[PDB]
Amino acid sequence: NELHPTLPTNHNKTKLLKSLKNTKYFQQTTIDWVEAGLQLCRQGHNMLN
Amino acid sequence: EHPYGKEVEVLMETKNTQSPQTPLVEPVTERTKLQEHTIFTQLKKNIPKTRYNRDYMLSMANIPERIINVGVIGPLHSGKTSLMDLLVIDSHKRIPDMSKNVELGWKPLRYLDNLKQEIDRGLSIKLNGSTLLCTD
Amino acid sequence: GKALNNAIPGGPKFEPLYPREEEEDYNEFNSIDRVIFRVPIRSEYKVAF
Amino acid sequence: IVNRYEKLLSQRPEWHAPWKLSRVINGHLGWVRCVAIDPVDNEWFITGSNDTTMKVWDLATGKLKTTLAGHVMTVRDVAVSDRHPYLFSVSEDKTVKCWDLEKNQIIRDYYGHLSGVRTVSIHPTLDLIATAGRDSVIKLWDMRTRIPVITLVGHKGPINQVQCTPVDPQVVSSSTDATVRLWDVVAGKTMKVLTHHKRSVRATALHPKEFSVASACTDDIRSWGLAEGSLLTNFESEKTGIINTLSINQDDVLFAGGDNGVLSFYDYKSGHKYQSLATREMVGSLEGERSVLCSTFDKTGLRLITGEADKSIKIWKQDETATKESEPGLAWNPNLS
Amino acid sequence: SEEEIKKFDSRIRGILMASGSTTFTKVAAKWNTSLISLFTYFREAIVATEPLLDILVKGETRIQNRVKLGLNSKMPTRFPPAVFYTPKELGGLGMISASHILIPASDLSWSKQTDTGITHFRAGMTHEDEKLIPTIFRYITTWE
Amino acid sequence: PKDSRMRLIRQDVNLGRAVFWEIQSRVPTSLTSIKWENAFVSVYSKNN
Amino acid sequence: PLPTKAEIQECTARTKSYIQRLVNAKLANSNNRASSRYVAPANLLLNNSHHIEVVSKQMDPLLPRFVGKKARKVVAPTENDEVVPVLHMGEADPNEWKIPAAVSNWKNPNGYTVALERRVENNTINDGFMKLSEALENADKKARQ
Amino acid sequence: SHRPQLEARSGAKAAAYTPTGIEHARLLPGHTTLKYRKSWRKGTAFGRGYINDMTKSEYHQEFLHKHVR
Amino acid sequence: YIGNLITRQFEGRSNEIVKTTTKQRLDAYYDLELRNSVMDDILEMMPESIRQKKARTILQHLSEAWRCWKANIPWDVPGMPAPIKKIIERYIKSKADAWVSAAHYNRERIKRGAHVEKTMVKKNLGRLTRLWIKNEQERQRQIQK
RNA sequence: GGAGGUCAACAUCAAGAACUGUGGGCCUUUGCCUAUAGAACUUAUAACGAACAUGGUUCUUGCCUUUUACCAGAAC
Ligand SMILES: Nc1nc2c(ncn2[C@@H]2O[C@H](COP(=O)(O)OP(=O)(O)OP(=O)(O)O)[C@@H](O)[C@H]2O)c(=O)[nH]1
Ligand SMILES: [Mg+2]
Ligand SMILES: [Mg+2]
Repeated sequence: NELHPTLPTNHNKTKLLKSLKNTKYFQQTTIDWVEAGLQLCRQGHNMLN
Repeated sequence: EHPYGKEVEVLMETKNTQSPQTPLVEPVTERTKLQEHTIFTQLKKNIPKTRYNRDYMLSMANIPERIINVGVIGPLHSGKTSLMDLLVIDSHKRIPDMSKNVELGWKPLRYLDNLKQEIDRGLSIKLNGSTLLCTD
Repeated sequence: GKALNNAIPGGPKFEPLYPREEEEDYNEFNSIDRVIFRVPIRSEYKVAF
Repeated sequence: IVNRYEKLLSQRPEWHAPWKLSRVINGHLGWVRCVAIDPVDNEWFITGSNDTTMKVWDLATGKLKTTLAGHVMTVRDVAVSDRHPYLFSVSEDKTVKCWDLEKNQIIRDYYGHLSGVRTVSIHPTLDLIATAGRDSVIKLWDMRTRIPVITLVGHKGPINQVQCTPVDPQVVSSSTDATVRLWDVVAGKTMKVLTHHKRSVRATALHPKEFSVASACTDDIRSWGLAEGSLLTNFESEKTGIINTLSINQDDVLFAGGDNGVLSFYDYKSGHKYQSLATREMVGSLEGERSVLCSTFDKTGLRLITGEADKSIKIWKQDETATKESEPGLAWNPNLS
Repeated sequence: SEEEIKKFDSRIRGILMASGSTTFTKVAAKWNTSLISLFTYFREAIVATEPLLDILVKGETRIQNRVKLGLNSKMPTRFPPAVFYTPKELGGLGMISASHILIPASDLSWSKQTDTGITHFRAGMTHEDEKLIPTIFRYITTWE
Repeated sequence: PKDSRMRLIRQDVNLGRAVFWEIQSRVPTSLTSIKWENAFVSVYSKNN
Repeated sequence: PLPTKAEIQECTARTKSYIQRLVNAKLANSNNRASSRYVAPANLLLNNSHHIEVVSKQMDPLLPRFVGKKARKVVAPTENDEVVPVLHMGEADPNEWKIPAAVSNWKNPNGYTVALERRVENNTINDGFMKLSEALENADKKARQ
Repeated sequence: SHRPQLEARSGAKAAAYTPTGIEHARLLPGHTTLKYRKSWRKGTAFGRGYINDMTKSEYHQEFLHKHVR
Repeated sequence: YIGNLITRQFEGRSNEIVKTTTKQRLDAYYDLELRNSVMDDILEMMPESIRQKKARTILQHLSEAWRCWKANIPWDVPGMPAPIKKIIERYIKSKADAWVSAAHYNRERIKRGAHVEKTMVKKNLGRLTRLWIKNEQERQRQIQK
């Protein structure tokens, strides 16, 4: 990992979320962590079904 | 051979000349990069600005009694080069080689080092001086 | 260590990076009769200098 | 119609000098399909092969510089770039491969031909590629992003030979439906059609100056003005069939390679044929293997380079004695058509 | 001699390519009938050759790696040498392992010249627990 | 290895190619073909 | 005449811009938030009476963009406006150029039954054999005697 | 019912279809920047070049003379 | 991945699907380019008319001449216009040279024993036995002459 | 007006040891020479990240029926 560097990507300044939150369709809140774990499990299971 | 035999050069070529790594179209390097062998500043406009007015120094050269030659010698890691650092960065007002790091430095700025091999080797190899005027 | 295909007794083992040593010109230069064996020339030399 | 025939007897065209055989270069294992020359320094060749390789020959001494492998099948066409240090090679493997001359490694692969791609030509000012082949379509490739930007629907059969021009029509194309189309790429449709060929047009060449093209067929090598698209001239040919390639010297000399092994040299202005040669096949070859697959002139135009089906490249030089003592060739006698 | 080394190696490759799935004891049987031939003919000489030792090792490790593919694994832990080397009468493959030993490694650069002797031993073949296994060349008297 | 291989010395080599030259001559090229390439010649003298 | 100079600096300009329009038109199409980094009312309808203003709608990123793009195949018509005249400038020849039928020993896939003679050397020895046989003959006689 | 081919598929057909928009592996952007140019002997019995072809060449008879043993 | 899986799940798989040449289908393509390349020439030598019948026929003569070249049989056709025979001799000489060179190359790839497929060993064996017998028959004839 | 924000947009971040502006002279804008002002962030056991993944092509190998999936080195 020292021998082959990377030197990442200028213009990468755009991130998935910073682009995503912009839209009408995403809303922000706080929540307990374990609750986010469980929700996301339920999410996934519906997706794969 | 005999089918031609006179003017015609009948040549059967195998293998190669010009081993395959060669560029075969030479990359044009417009600027000349020294940074590989040494680290040295080539422009007239980037030479540091010497708060004592270099022009006034060159005048001292007319007075033979005035100028003096001091060498600095001592065993390994006695601090020679990093001492000449103190003198220099005292004299010059703005040095392009200072990182914000070495300016408050954890790592000593070593001005008189000047060779790549002497940077990586951690040592000083070929002797290097400086000329400057300083007030007694 | 890697470029020279050498190991520090505790260091990592890599690939040759120059897989062919096999080419050897039969020649007088390095012949034993012309060499003086003093000190073994341990690896740590070859990594050191 | 006789008035035209008088108007053929006034001109007495354009003396030139003969050609002869300077050098023979063996060293390909298979046939030599295509040849292109360094557009800047004239220091070398790039020659395709039937063995899939490419062997870069030095023009001066004829020595072999390097070998460029990397195609699995025979290499039908090779073209070198002017403003770029790039080399675009193309084969029967359905792929147009870029080559970075600096480090000699494949950079880019362009994708999406249905089948073997037999012509590449590098548009002069646009950083484009023009590729064509048994697809029966011409693909204008964006050199930078590898996107087949434009596709030109077109000839009813395979496309043998394609060229590029800076002004209107920017692509000239020649197909085995025996037509030659002059393309308008921005709108993406044929600007002009030239049908006068009776069989497959297997080769074209652009005159380096007059802004015209020389088109080939079995027995009749015609010329064409670009722009308006008129016929310009004809070239007198008895059966030379088949014409594999054409090349145009900067002195307005028009070369024609035969499949019968005959080298038919012309003047470009007239249509007159001042010389016809016959190559020597080879030591162990067959009389069938004697033909001329490709050919080119250097930047100057004082030498000729012809890959032949006998697995050899030959270098034809223009004689320096010549003049009027005895040059004269067939001497401009034309039979009624 | 180098030639008949390469003949042996080529023959092992023969056993390998010929049998796609012959099951198991056929493979061990063939390799036995090959190796025993090689040793029994070459008996004394084999001691002094580096490449044929290396090729015995690659050969056996390769056939074991063939039975390992015979199920699914390369894994060392699943297949302790008891699996391979117990004679058929106990239900093991019964192959005859000549490759364990230890292989003289001495001085690549010099051994091109002096014949330095054996200064070092590279590990011939491996295991989880070492145990030991007898190797044929000990059980066949030398030619002298 | 090199040391214990056969050494290359003018007397030696010239003997070898001499012998092989004569026996090369004895057999006619029609019956068989004896090439210097396939052959091996060994010489034991003061120097080897 | 070759096409001057300031003529090509035009075609190159307009063509270059057009190709850029196609490329940029594509790089914004496909599926990559990555590939987009390499990249007006305008409507007078009828008499322009009601004008217009055109405004894009941001798609829900999860839902498919291009809700109607679905891979399907189409046969295109060829609309032929005009005819391109194809204008060009044997007897005993066939006796030269007539190709015979092709009959192989190896394959008869159809089952055509054809005569055996459709299915089915000159040089003599060399005097070397004469010489050799005679020499062995004679030397044999001599030896036996 | 195997047949030679007697034709090819004209790319014109594929030109009229609508694009799918699948993202391939090799079309991810790469190389994104161009580059511009500027007594014992007396008893013995007996006393004392390029051909063009593959099969009749010399290297070939070397080859088959060896690998056939 | 999942980008392709889902966009393919709504929009269907691409209809074009061109497929590149690789190790398995190579020889097929080589055949194909060859038979095409002979179609062109032997269509352009003939004076005018006939096509499809003489197409199929002449290409059959190609195949037969190749088989007879593997078998060392000289392949004389009792009649056939000589220039065609020039052409077919030319192309089958080409294919012959490429084929042989592949035989050498694969062999010296096997002697090193690196990643040769199970079949390529068998096939290469076949090509070598063919070539070896050709060398033999050559030697014997030239001993007669 | 000050302090802040797990807020946003637009710039800039790998190079002749390297930036920008300006004054003056020559060529004829570029470019060279000379004078002057200001240089945030990142760099010498070299770099924005005191951390550390994956992919594509091309070669060399390693497993070894073939392809994905892979073995470990290199270049781009
Ligand atoms: N504690 C302490 N260490 C110092 C001092 N000066 C230098 N060092 C350390 O000593 C080492 C030697 O300093 P340098 O001046 O760079 O080395 P040098 O004098 O050039 O040694 P040479 O290369 O042989 O001339 C450096 O790595 C410094 O970290 C000091 O004043 N105090
Ligand atoms: Mg010092
Ligand atoms: Mg299969």
